[PDB]
Formats: sequence, C-alpha cells, structure tokens
Amino acid sequence: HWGYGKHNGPEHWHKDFPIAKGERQSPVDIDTHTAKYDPSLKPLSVSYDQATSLRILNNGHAFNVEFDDSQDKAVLKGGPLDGTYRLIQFHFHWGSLDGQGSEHTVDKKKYAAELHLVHWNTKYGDFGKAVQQPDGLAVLGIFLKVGSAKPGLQKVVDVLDSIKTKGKSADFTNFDPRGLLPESLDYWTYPGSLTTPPLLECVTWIVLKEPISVSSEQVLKFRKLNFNGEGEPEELMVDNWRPAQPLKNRQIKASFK
Ligand SMILES: On1cccc(C(F)(F)F)c1=S
Ligand SMILES: [Zn+2]
Repeated sequence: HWGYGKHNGPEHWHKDFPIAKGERQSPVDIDTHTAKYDPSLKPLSVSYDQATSLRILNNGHAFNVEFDDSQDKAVLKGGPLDGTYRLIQFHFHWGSLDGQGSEHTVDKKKYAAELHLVHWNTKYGDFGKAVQQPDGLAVLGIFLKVGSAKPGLQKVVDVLDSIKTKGKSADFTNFDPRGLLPESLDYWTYPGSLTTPPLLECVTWIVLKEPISVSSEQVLKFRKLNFNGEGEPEELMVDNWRPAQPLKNRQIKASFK
C-alpha cells in the first residue's frame, strides 16, 4: 500500500490514485514574486476558543490530533472562504533533517516541518460528503523552523512515546490549538488537494507566511515515531512529505502587500 519509501512513495501513487497527475494537486512551490496581493481577500477568522480535542492517533503515515466536530466549536471562516469550516484534526509532515520536511515551499525553500489544520465545509454536513466537493475542505498550513521551543507544542511532543507505532492511539483531551499559531495571520491561498492518497481535489489551501519556531529537541521527538506497527521491523517516521507539484492553471494569491 502507499507510503513514503522507494517502492511505495509519491512517484508511485498515480498508479492507484490517477488524480496524482490532476489539475489541482498539492503541495506547490509559492513563488513570492508571482503571487499577487488580492485586496478582495478578507481577514482570516480562526475561532478556536471552544475547540475540544479528543485523541491522538499514529495512522502509519503521521499522527493525527482529533477534535469533536459534532457541533460548531472550532471554526475557520473569512479569508478566501465562503461559509464556515469546522476543525476536525491537525497533523504534521516533517523531515529526517532540519533542511527538509515541509510540503509547500516558499521560493523553493523547504522548512523543517509543516502543520496542517484540517477543516470541512459545514454546508456538506459531514467530512465524508465534504471530500466529494471542490470546496469541501479548508486547510491552514503553518511552517515550522528549528530555533526556540514552541511551548504550546510540548504537550504533543510528550505524548508521542505512547503512540510510537501504527494503530496506537491515546487520550488527548483539553489541548488548545491556539498555542500552535504564529503572531501574524498573513497568508497565501490557492485551490489544491490532499497531499496524501487519495489525493482528492477538495481543498482551499491557506498557507501562513510567518513560520513558528520549534526546538531541535521537539522535532527530534517527531522523528522517533515509527511508520510500522508494533512487533514489525522499525522504520522511523521521517520524510512523510510530498514534493511540490505542477502549478498548472492556478494563481496563488497573497492576503498582504
Ligand atoms: O496530509 N493529509 C492527510 C489527509 C488529509 C489531508 C487534508 F487535510 F488535505 F484533508 C492532509 S493535508
Ligand atoms: Zn497534511
């Protein structure tokens, strides 16, 4: 099945998921010189005050911090979006070395990691119906650079020991995702896709310009997770990122001058 190795990585996905070579695939390189300021964009509204985290899961590709999305509790709206999108989970993509790991790049620059906060358009009723629509998802993408620790990340890092292998989960209540945001909400936005199979083309990407800083010790703990299940040979969960895809007939818009 799919993964990130020589034999089952991104260059192979198209054979089971032909939409891998589609017209609005993610991630992309963000060419800062080419991305035009759009003054019709609205400020982004991130309302995470009532977010209710439930659980963290190692899914064999990444770890997902899952939220109760049965009520309008934690929502993203504004920016390029029409309507209201509900937070369902966040996860990261990261590298084996600090020089790589993000999926979007900025003028070809790769960051050490990238946080994806996943939200579904509540006009579609649930997540499953939202991923059958071209405006079904909104993902807030935030880059990580290695420097000072991010205090709001430490509760995630400290639980990782308990979900080392594929299929392991742990209780993860009362986590506040506001602690993972940078100061500024300036962003770039473009229409794209999931960056893992099934690669569906449902996503309004909103990529913040300002990275957050995490410590070398924090990202080193991400890299001690395993892609394999318990009792299987150890394969470190590193380099779970897809490289930049052709932009095709798309424009990337900036919310800021
Ligand atoms: O990485 N990944 C995995 C599953 C779903 C998504 C999303 F957010 F696009 F829906 C992503 S980015
Ligand atoms: Zn992702």
